[PDB]
Amino acid sequence: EVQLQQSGPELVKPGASVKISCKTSGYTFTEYTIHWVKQNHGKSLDWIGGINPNNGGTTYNQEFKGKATLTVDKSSSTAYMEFRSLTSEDSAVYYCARSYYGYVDYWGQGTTLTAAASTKGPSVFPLAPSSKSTSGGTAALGCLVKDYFPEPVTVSWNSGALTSGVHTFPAVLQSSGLYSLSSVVTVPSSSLGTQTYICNVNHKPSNTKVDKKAEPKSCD
Amino acid sequence: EVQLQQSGPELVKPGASVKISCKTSGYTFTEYTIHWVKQNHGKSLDWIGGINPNNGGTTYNQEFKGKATLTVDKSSSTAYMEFRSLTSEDSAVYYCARSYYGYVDYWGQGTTLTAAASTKGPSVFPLAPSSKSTSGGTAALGCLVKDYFPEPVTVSWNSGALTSGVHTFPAVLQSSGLYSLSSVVTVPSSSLGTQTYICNVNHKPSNTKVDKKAEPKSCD
Amino acid sequence: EVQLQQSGPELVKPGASVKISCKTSGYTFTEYTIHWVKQNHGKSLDWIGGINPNNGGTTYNQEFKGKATLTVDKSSSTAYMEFRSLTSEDSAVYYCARSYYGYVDYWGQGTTLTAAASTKGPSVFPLAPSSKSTSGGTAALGCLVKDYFPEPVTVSWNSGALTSGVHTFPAVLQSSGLYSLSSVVTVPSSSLGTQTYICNVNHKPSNTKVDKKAEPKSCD
Amino acid sequence: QIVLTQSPAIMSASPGEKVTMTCSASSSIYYIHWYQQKSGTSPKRWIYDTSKLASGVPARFSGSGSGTSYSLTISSMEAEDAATYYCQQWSSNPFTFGSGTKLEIKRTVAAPSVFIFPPSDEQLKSGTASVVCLLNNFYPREAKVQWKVDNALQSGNSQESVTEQDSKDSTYSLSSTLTLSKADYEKHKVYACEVTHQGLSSPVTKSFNRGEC
Amino acid sequence: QIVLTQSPAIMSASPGEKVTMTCSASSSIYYIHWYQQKSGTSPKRWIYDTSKLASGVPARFSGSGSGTSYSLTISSMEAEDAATYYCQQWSSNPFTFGSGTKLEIKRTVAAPSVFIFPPSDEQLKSGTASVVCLLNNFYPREAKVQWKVDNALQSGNSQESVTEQDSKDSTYSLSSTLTLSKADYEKHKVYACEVTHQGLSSPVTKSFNRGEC
Amino acid sequence: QIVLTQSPAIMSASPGEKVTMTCSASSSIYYIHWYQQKSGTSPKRWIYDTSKLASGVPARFSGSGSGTSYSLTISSMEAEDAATYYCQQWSSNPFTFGSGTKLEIKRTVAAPSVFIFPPSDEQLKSGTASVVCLLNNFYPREAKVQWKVDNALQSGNSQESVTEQDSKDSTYSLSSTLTLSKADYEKHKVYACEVTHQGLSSPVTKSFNRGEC
Amino acid sequence: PEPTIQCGSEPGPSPEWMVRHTLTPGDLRDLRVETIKSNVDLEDSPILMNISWILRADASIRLLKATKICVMGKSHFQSYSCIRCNYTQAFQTQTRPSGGKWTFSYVGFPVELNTVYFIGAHNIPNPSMAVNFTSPGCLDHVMKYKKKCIEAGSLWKPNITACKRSANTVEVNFTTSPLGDRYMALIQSTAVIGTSYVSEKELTRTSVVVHVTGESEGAVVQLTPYFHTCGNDCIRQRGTVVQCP
Amino acid sequence: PEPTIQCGSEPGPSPEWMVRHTLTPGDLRDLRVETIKSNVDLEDSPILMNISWILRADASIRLLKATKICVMGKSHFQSYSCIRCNYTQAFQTQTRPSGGKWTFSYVGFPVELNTVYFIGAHNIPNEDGPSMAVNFTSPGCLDHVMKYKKKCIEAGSLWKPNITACKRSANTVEVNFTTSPLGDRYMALIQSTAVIGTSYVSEKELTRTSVVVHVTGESEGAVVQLTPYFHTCGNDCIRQRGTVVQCPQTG
Ligand SMILES: *[C@@H]1O[C@H](CO)[C@@H](O[C@@H]2O[C@H](CO)[C@@H](O[C@@H]3O[C@H](CO[C@H]4O[C@H](CO)[C@@H](O)[C@H](O)[C@@H]4O)[C@@H](O)[C@H](O[C@H]4O[C@H](CO)[C@@H](O)[C@H](O)[C@@H]4O)[C@@H]3O)[C@H](O)[C@H]2NC(C)=O)[C@H](O)[C@H]1NC(C)=O
Ligand SMILES: *[C@@H]1O[C@H](CO)[C@@H](O)[C@H](O)[C@H]1NC(C)=O
Ligand SMILES: *[C@@H]1O[C@H](CO)[C@@H](O)[C@H](O)[C@H]1NC(C)=O
Ligand SMILES: *[C@@H]1O[C@H](CO)[C@@H](O)[C@H](O)[C@H]1NC(C)=O
Ligand SMILES: *[C@@H]1O[C@H](CO)[C@@H](O)[C@H](O)[C@H]1NC(C)=O
Ligand SMILES: *[C@@H]1O[C@H](CO)[C@@H](O)[C@H](O)[C@H]1NC(C)=O
Ligand SMILES: *[C@@H]1O[C@H](CO)[C@@H](O)[C@H](O)[C@H]1NC(C)=O
Ligand SMILES: *[C@@H]1O[C@H](CO)[C@@H](O)[C@H](O)[C@H]1NC(C)=O
Ligand SMILES: *[C@@H]1O[C@H](CO)[C@@H](O)[C@H](O)[C@H]1NC(C)=O
Ligand SMILES: *[C@@H]1O[C@H](CO)[C@@H](O)[C@H](O)[C@H]1NC(C)=O
Repeated sequence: EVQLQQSGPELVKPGASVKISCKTSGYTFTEYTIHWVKQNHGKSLDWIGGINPNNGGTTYNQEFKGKATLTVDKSSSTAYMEFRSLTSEDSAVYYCARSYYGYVDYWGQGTTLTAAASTKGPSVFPLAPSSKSTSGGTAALGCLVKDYFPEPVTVSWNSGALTSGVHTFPAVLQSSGLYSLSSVVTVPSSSLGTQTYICNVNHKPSNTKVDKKAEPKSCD
Repeated sequence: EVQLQQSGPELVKPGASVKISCKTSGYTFTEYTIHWVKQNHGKSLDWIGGINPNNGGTTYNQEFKGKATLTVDKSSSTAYMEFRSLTSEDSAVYYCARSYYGYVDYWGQGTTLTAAASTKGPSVFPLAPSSKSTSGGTAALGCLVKDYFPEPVTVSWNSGALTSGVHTFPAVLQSSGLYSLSSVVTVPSSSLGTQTYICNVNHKPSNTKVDKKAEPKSCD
Repeated sequence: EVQLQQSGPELVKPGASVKISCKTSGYTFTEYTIHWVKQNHGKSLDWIGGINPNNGGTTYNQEFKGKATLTVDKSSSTAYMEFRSLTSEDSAVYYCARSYYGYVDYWGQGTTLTAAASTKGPSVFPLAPSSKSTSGGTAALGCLVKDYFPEPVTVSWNSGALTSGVHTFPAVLQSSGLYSLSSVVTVPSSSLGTQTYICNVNHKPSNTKVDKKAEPKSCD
Repeated sequence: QIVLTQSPAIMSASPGEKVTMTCSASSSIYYIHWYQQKSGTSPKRWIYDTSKLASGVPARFSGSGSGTSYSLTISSMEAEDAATYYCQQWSSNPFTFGSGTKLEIKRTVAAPSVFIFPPSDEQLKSGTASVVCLLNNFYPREAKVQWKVDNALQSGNSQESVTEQDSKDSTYSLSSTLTLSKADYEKHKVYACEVTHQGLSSPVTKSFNRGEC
Repeated sequence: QIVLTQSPAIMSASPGEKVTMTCSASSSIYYIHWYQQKSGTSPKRWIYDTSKLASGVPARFSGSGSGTSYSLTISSMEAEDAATYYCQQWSSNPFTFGSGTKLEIKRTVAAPSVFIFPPSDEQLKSGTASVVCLLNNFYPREAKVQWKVDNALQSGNSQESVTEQDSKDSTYSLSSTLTLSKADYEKHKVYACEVTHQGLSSPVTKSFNRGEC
Repeated sequence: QIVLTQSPAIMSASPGEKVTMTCSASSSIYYIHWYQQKSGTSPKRWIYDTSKLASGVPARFSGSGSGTSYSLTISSMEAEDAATYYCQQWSSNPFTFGSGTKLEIKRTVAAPSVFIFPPSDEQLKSGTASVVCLLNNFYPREAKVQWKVDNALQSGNSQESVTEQDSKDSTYSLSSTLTLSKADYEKHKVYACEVTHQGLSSPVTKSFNRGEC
Repeated sequence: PEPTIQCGSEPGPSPEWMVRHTLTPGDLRDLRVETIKSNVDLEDSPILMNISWILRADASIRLLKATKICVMGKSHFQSYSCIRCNYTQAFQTQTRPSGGKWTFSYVGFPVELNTVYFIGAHNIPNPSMAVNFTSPGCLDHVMKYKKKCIEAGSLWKPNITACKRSANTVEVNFTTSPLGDRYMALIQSTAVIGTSYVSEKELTRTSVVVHVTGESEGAVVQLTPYFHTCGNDCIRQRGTVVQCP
Repeated sequence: PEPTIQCGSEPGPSPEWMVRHTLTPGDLRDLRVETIKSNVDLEDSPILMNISWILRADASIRLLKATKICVMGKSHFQSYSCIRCNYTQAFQTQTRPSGGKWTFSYVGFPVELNTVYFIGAHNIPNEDGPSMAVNFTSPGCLDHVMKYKKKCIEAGSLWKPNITACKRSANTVEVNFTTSPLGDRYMALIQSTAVIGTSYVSEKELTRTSVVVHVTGESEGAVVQLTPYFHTCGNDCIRQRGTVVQCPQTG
């Protein structure tokens, strides 16, 4: 089966260069054009350009011509896109995709690029279960994961051993530019005094791992 | 694909000589004329001259003749432009470009040349958000970056995480001969006292890096 | 039911003027625009103009300005069109039509206007079946209708009883300025000795009707 | 001033195939309307306000479009659909029609049956000889007819006429008329009509010898 | 360049309901192609060459159109069809995508369960107070959340975050976070979250008293 | 020797409107070429050989002309089109450019939000006081800023800076910086920025009193 | 009358005019190619390209007078030829009145095995149209009837029965070909685990035992023939080892 | 087209108005050159330039009486080939009455293979650099018309070796090809980014031969270059190319 495998997320200082890769397999590399597509937080899809690996022919969306450069490497069956001077307007997910005619039939998994000087791991605060977060015998508790940059964070609970209702609130961009999210779980209220709940917060961009015990409020 | 890769920015003593380079790739170097183009702060484009890389033959704009010399090095597929005595009138961005017939179909990214007798890093002052602000409403804050030379400075906020609502104004030449600019951002007034705002100012010519936290002025 | 009934056909010398009428019934005359449309034989539809019966306001296709004049008479619920100085290019079907928005919902049945400087009835000659080479199954026979003006002729067979297998061809304008056509029928060859075949040619412009019996030529 | 360009000007479709025709306006209009016209009758409103069907119009028809580009689509061609379709706008004065799409029925190839007719004795009394060659019930419309007199190719003295598609079998018929003076007609013996058509492997020739009943 | 205008931008359909969405090109194209994207993953080829189904696509999906006008149809809405659909063309350079149709699954009204969380003491040490109000498992998304502090209506100091539709029951959950300096938080007593929603006969308020224990 | 004159030097166009810009050569040339430059990057070939579009250039663009007169046309203005366009010739040495047409996008009028910032204590310690007035996200670009110090109108001691049009909302922002010695600054109390703009019916004034937070 | 094409050979320009360095929009599918058997009555008929193109329905077709077609084959070496097809009459309608758009085809350019072919075409007056295809090899059902394929064993039906006989030994049965007498039998599981050699001048069903070093149950058996024209690159026959009842 | 041209042999130039500018302005393109066979009947026909030009549509065309054309070999060569084409009458209209432009052509200047030609033209009277200029490299022995010239044929322009080359081992390539009656000595070369192997072959028969090339690098997909050592071409005979493939090629 055909696969397009893209390189991992990157933080790149504004003004520096970056080259992301798209490793193809399962078909004859020289037979299909490779396209690159941008999707920022606005969720719209923007075509950047395409390259034919057989002869190097290229065409660009002019909003990216002079900004992105497309290349191929036949021996590894790999396509590349290089930004020469990454700016904050370039922070986005970038996809590669394969075409034969006018449509793309296989997509890469996407590469997140962040144009910033630094990363910042989260502070993790408890959302403590109480009578004010209980209904019909189920208590809600969670972790407030605030002031991190860039996305994403992942949260598991009790290292994956916990069965429970789960509500994951998507990150919200704060006016400082830092993100905040809540991860909430619903459990039997009668379990509070006996079971411990640890949210495992992971922030790969800053190589941060934090375990936070969330404990019941003593005021019911 | 064709690429013209130009050398980086240069600070040059007034009256001194400087040589910038243009690295071509993706085509037969000896087959295409290389042109050099100046763009001053008035943004008009001035052709300086062109060179036939096959034989080194040149033609100069006589409005520049004797000030600039064009050379190539065929072995590295590179074109060069040398100014014998850069003056303040010569500070500008310089492009190389490849021609086919009468038009240029590929441009280098430009090289800024600055004639500077000295460098001076900026002072960075806070532009403090006002206490007399509307309930909810929008507050503004910023950083004043004063008395530096030559251009440019770079300004980010919260290490690049804060881009929305940011206006970094064009530098203004003061009557002192030094530049100054402000970078401002508008935020919810309720974020004053809950969020941290730091402007990160960099002036590469003087190796100056300043981070400035901007807070509401202290009442007492 | 809504009906638009137009006045009858007119045969006219070139240079004369004519006024044709369009009698409407079944709706409030003044509430709907009346349009006029020209159609040359076998070609496209040309809008001439329209009239609002409420206020007598008109608008014309400028190729018809001066040539055509539109009027209504509310008391009779009738629309009129006056076409002046007819040329042979004005020979055509002319329709009135009703609109409320931008489309036409009811059409009149059409009025044929024919410009002729003279009329001339046709000669009708037999296309005698190849009884000399009978059998093989089907024989063809017909009538040649030559040298008439203006269009049209009507051709039936056996006073209208023979329709199957009949092909009456479009008229052709000869270089003499006169028209000619053939009408043919295919029949079993063994019917040449048992059946009677008469073509009935009618040329209304000249009040000429010609009946011609088409017989196998003497073979023995 | 808006002009409407219709494409294709003429086309054929087999029963059951999908049919599309386009109407392009020189600038933007609020609606497009379509009329169907069959030979010898008034146009009828077919699709109006771009996509609405007049009452009774089969639902295999649909209209769509906006701005300057509109189309009429038949999901599955039927023989009753053969007709000329005109688009029309009245978003600006003057009210204008498109030049029309004539839609014909595609059918299997059928070779013509060829017949040749000598001039009648009645006509020869007048000084002129019309020789008629008939190609009957063939498909497709394209056909070549060449006249030969004593095996000499003729040119410039013949005219052709073609019927519309037959309502029952969807074929065409063609007449070619060679006109000569009686003087030239009585000078030669063999009059031949040579017919070329996709349904014939080799051209068919039909001839007569003058005065050989 | 060629702009593909997709309508509607957002819509919801009940299970079993028929769904149509349109793609309108600013100029004519030879084909339209459609991609499906669900939250957090790559778009997937869905309909290509205007009417052909990608591998894996159930035939309740169909595509139609020509010229500038195209549509995608779902004969019977399934919950797994909730996604964003993008049309796409490459008949002229540049290759462009449409602006997208976000399709959500409609269900019966469900009232939220409202929960409130006071600031942690750990956070107050750092100087800020985030007060979190939770709306759990409700439909439709529309809801009013108003904060009141010592019966004083707040504005401009809170942010909302809404979940994706639940995979099992298609409801939403919503968080509203009121953020204040440690100073302003420790200055007041009663923090209230007031929820207005179609599934509630009267607006619900959940509160806590600062400084209870 | 040939020079190129471009008109207009600066223009703003409503979205959807037809745009033309002209290039006049001092004597006849064989071709003209056009480059687009957006702020902060290299010019890109846009139209070359007078009427050919580079790959990727929208077909809303066209070029024409001959002899000494040429023009570049946009059939319908889009926000992405705002940029500076230079024409260029190399029919004679030296290779020359025109001075460019700066094309901006028109949007609805929007009044600025005005903010005034006192000098920091860190700056005063050095002996100089900068007072900054900010006009945020307004349209059109024209605006008047008047400084008043204890109601005395200032002149000659202020500088303005204006951003380029925002790519997303097409507005401008402007800073006016009033600079004083520490000596003169500490003599007065009321520092005011008064703004006149088409989107404000009456002038707006923002003030602070020296040394009051 | 309707226009047809009269095609002939042309010198044509250098094959650099075929190097598209900008990509043409992928939904421009006006040029198609497929292979056809030239003579259907023959077993080995020459294989030709049937190159079809569609004429766009706009203003410019009325000015069209010829279409140029050049083909480049890349396999073991390049080949490069061109034809010019002149249209016999001028175009009266922008589409054909008895069809849809204007479509024409030229049959020619004999097809070789295992070759990638680049085809470009351009209208006169003015690559605008382009299509490639890689021709199959001797395993394709049409190309297998070529003399080169048959003589390499494309139609050999050895009817291999390969069977686990005793302790790690396998008996392989197959029917020889008159094209040669030398054969190699091979068994491969995770690695090549056995090989044997039989020479047989007779067209017969021969038998050979191959000694295997690992588990010989469900591995592939591979038969290599050594025919004259294909040397060491004749078409091999594969099977699977099974138990013997 | 009323005005015509009568062209003649005036020198009257200087190989300096052709190099007035080191760089000629790139948009002087009203002047085209294409090679044409002097004789159709012949394969080794002489090749001439067909130099054609269009005249500007402007009022100065009324002042035009002659066009001068000079062709320069540029190979440390000088000009000395100029022609002057006199127009027989004055130009009354700025274009033909049913003609895109006023167009003229002159055929002359015998062409050598693989030669760079600078052609400049100047109108009389009238600036004083070339009014029109074009660079032109004549085709070589690979061109479809020039390949039948005697110097090309004798260098192997029509040799069809039908190279088949197969990657045999990790370090060997087997190269098969058909020899030519033009010679007995050949060199086979394998090249990727650099030359990775060479073998020389001596074969006097017209046969399909085979040779092993030992390679030092990756050979899959590399170019095979066959150099024949035919007479008259010494070491400059036409090279034939192919590409290395994985053999066996079937399943
Ligand atoms: C290269 O590829 C092209 C197509 O790209 C082939 O051209 C086709 O050729 C086949 C026959 O070889 C044609 O099939 C015939 O269609 C006739 C109908 O013609 C109309 O309809 C088709 C669409 O189906 C249109 O393409 C066409 O232009 C017309 O609009 C049938 O009537 C045919 O049968 C007739 O011929 C046989 C004898 O040949 C008679 O016995 C029958 O009774 C009848 O008279 C047949 O079905 C097809 O129309 C062609 N298409 C096009 C687009 O041209 C070439 O054949 C192919 N080259 C080679 C060498 O194979
Ligand atoms: C053949 O054409 C297809 C479709 O344009 C393209 O994807 C492919 O790369 C081409 N193949 C080669 C070998 O150039
Ligand atoms: C096509 O026309 C060209 C130019 O008139 C001519 O050279 C060529 O021989 C013609 N080819 C055919 C096949 O008629
Ligand atoms: C295959 O081999 C078996 C056993 O040797 C034999 O019985 C059978 O007839 C053969 N079939 C074919 C098609 O060769
Ligand atoms: C294979 O050949 C041997 C020897 O003739 C025979 O005993 C055996 O039955 C054969 N098996 C098959 C499957 O043909
Ligand atoms: C090369 O020739 C030899 C001798 O005829 C032959 O054994 C070998 O198979 C040939 N190789 C190819 C690739 O044809
Ligand atoms: C052209 O005119 C020039 C000057 O009048 C003259 O020297 C030359 O001989 C003429 N040539 C021809 C061919 O008439
Ligand atoms: C011909 O070559 C010269 C020398 O390099 C160059 O200046 C000139 O522009 C070239 N001509 C064209 C039309 O580009
Ligand atoms: C030289 O080329 C021109 C331009 O195509 C052509 O019109 C002219 O006939 C040619 N001269 C010949 C063929 O003698
Ligand atoms: C080249 O030689 C190979 C192997 O002998 C053969 O299959 C092929 O048909 C030949 N090709 C040509 C063009 O002679």
